[PDB]
This record gives sequence, C-alpha cells and structure tokens, in this order.
Amino acid sequence: SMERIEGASVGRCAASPYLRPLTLHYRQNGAQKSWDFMKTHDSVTVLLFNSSRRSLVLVKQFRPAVYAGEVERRFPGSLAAVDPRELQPALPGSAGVTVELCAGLVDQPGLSLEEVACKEAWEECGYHLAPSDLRRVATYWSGVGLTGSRQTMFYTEVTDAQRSGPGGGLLIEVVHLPLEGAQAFADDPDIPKTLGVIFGVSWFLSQVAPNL
Amino acid sequence: MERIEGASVGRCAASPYLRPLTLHYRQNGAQKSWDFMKTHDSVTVLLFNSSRRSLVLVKQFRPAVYAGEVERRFPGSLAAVDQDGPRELQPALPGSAGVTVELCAGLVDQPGLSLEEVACKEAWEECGYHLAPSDLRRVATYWSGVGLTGSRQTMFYTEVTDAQRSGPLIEVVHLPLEGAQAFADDPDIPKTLGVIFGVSWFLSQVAPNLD
Ligand SMILES: CN1CCC(n2nc(-c3ccc(Oc4ccccc4)cc3)c3c(N)ncnc32)CC1
Ligand SMILES: CN1CCC(n2nc(-c3ccc(Oc4ccccc4)cc3)c3c(N)ncnc32)CC1
Ligand SMILES: [Mg+2]
Repeated sequence: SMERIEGASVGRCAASPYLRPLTLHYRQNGAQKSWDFMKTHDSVTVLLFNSSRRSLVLVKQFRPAVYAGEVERRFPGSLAAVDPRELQPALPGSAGVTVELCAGLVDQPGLSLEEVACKEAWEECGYHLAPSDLRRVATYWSGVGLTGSRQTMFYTEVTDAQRSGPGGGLLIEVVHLPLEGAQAFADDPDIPKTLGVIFGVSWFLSQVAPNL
Repeated sequence: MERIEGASVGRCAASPYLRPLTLHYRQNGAQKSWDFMKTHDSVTVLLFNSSRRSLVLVKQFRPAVYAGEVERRFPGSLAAVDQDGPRELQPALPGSAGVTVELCAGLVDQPGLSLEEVACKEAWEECGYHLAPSDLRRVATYWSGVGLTGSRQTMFYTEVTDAQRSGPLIEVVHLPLEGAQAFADDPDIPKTLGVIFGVSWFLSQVAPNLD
C-alpha cells in the first residue's frame, strides 16, 4: 500500500517550508572561507524492545529523497539539470522504503526530549510510553557536513500491554524484529536502513540482551 | 584550526553540495510532493593502529555544527537573511563550538573511483596513512540522510601499523583502546554516531580476538 508509488516525477524546488539553505562566511586562521549548509531541527530517536514478543520495534516508510537517489544510482542523469520531468525509466516504490528507528524533530517548545520521544513512539509506533520510562543511550551530531543538528537516542522496554490496536492515531508500517535474526537483519546490505538502526541493534544485543 | 573570525550567515542559492528538488508522486492513489536536497554519497573509514593500540579519528571545524551551536545560545541567528548581504554574527561563539570528532571521511564526488579508492584517498589526505583498496573491509552501508536528503554512506575498516604512517586543517586523533568506550560514552565530547558505533563495533567484533 505505502510501497505503491506511481507517476513519480522530479522538478526543481524553489521555496519550501522544509529547506533552509544557508552559507556561513568565516575566517579560519586568517583565510576567508564559505560553507553551504541547511538549518534543521534537533531530533530524538527511540529504540523499543517488546519483551512480550522478544522483538525490537522499528518503522518502515517511503522516503522520497531515498527513492530519488536510488533512481539516480540505477539510471544516472535522472536528476541532472532539472533546473518537472517524469522519471522514465523509474523504480518501484519499494526502492525508497527504509527501515528506521522511531524518530521525530525537536520542534515543539516546552517539551523535554523525553516527551518528544514519547509523542513520536505513540504517533509512529502505536506504543504508550511514559517519559520516565526512557533511558538516554547516546547524544551526537547528525549530518555534520550539511546540517548542524543534535540527535538524542533513547531506549525503553515495553510489553504488549503498551501496544495500541490496529488504528488509533487518526503511512508507516511498524516493524517487530525478533532478536533471533536482529543482527543478521542489521548486517543485510539489501535492506535500506539507517546507522541508528545498525547501532541500536548491536548496542541492544551487547548491552541489554545479555542481562535479560 | 580553531580560530574562527568574522562569522556571518547569508542565503545559499546555488551550491555544488545542496541542490533543491521536489519529487511529485502518487502514493495511496493520492497526489503528493516532497522537497529534498540532492547531495553526494560519502564514505568513512575506521583505522586501528595496532602498533599504538589506538583507533585513528579526525578532529576538524564543522561550520554547520558551528552555526547550529550559534543558533542555540543566540536564537534568531539563522533567521532569513535579507538583501543587504550576509548578516554578521557579532557576537558569535568561539571556533571550538564547531569542532567535532569524526571518523575519517569524504565525499563520493570523483567519477571512475570505487568507494574503496575514495576511502584510501581520504585516509591519506586526512590521516596520513597509506592504504591499499584491498586493505579495506566493508563494515556497514546505510542512509545517512532520509528526510531532507537521501545520501548513502559506506563505512570501511582496516588495521594499520606505524609502517603505513607518513612522517611530519584537520587534526589526527589517536584514541587508545583502554579509554575508547569512555571517550565514546562522554557527552561533553562532540562526536558523531559513526564514532560511537565504530568504537562499539570494534570493541565487540575485532578487539576480543586480539592477543
Ligand atoms: C577543499 N575542500 C573541498 C570541499 C569543500 N566542501 N566540502 C563540503 C562538504 C559537503 C558535504 C559533506 O558531507 C559529509 C561528508 C562526509 C561525512 C559527513 C558529511 C562534507 C563536506 C562543503 C560544503 N558543504 N560547503 C562548502 N564547501 C564544502 C571544503 C574545501
Ligand atoms: C502530513 N505530513 C506533513 C509533513 C510533510 N512533510 N514532512 C517532510 C519532512 C521533512 C524533514 C524530515 O526530517 C526528518 C524527521 C524525522 C526523522 C528523520 C528526518 C521529515 C519529514 C516533508 C518534506 N521534506 N517535504 C514535503 N513535505 C514534507 C509530509 C506529510
Ligand atoms: Mg577533508
């Protein structure tokens, strides 16, 4: 359903609420330089372990920027000199479907990072969390080359008693990855995923799974 | 490397590194659009100098990290720039606010080169270590951006000795194995997820088989 993508076309983007390209001009040890980047929000990510199912909770969705990069890789020149053309040839929508950690932007003032992660775990994963349930795994710079944003990773264990039914949050597929093949899943090069997934899986297996 | 002066922020229109695009597509039969930046793929490489029992990392000023740190502390610093040229950030932050610790890394922007060759070029240019492409082992491939970019990053690993190190801006960091995990766990040390993962991966997957 969410992997069904047709009529894909690419065009130049002028104004956008989501793209804030900027250039920093600066003198570094006397020499004048410039650097191109984008203003973006900080973010949080949360890894959930469902102990009732012995499974890590991830999310699957279509990422248009991933899709377009995959189309370019397979058909070079697809995204060339665009500055509204139909992608011919194109790829199935599954080429842009990623596996990710539950994640969201820090763009609501008055909310702690924990509260942001709880809202995203509800809205994306259908899991009811309390902010005090969350343990900070790591904080780091994401996208140091083009974005200056901090990202904070949380972890929490959940049970099926915290899982919402089908429907509920008024398109994302919730993924439950069994611990059996979790490492093999992260190591699988044919599955488009993020470093947060790869790190989250190996961190959980080496830091949490032994103590269960 | 850390002496950063006259910092000012202006609009970015062209840029070889960020190209604004919109994907138009029908998903649930419904017409949608998505704005993103076309960017380069990248490679990173984690080096383990077995002569020194140290991981090799790089320290450098990252202007985007700096600007984000100046937006924090001086909110509105990165507001929309008008037509009177760049807006001076006076006062700003010391350059150290933008200094990161990272894996050796670089852009995939030279046609004809394999990913391994890009990694070797960077390990020489940034770390002063001579590598052959056959020395590199693929650790992980992943999407480093998914939301506003769709860039792929490939992480390599190799063991080196001092025999591959050249003799006597970027700082080469040699992180002893003894304190590596505590270094990676330290939130006061501005580092990337690549460093956190690379340290954790090395200590769990490579280190136990040494000695
Ligand atoms: C000599 N040398 C050449 C490249 C010049 N250069 N590099 C970048 C840039 C862009 C993206 C990028 O992404 C990565 C790559 C690897 C790992 C993580 C992120 C890194 C650097 C750039 C920029 N954004 N704006 C202006 N000039 C920029 C600087 C001067
Ligand atoms: C209903 N809903 C509203 C937002 C709409 N929307 N979201 C994005 C967008 C931008 C950045 C972004 O960053 C993240 C966030 C979390 C984790 C990783 C990366 C995520 C989404 C967007 C876009 N770039 N262009 C056009 N429309 C876009 C879609 C439809
Ligand atoms: Mg460099």
